Amino acid sequence: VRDAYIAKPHNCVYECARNEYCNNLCTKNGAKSGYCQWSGKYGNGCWCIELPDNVPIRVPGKCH
Ligand SMILES: [Cl-]
Repeated sequence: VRDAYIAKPHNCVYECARNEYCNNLCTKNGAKSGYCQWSGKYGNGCWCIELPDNVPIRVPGKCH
């Protein structure tokens, strides 16, 4: 497991406005939970706590 921004295709974060939406998105994807980060490494986007290692996360580079 790891803590990170889960990615929607293709290498883009999931933009957000509330913690509840991210918590729902993160746990649907196997996380322990999640919240909206407005000023993290990629800026705005859902951040997930203890996401399974196989689920796609945002990595350096481009979002298509
Ligand atoms: Cl890791």
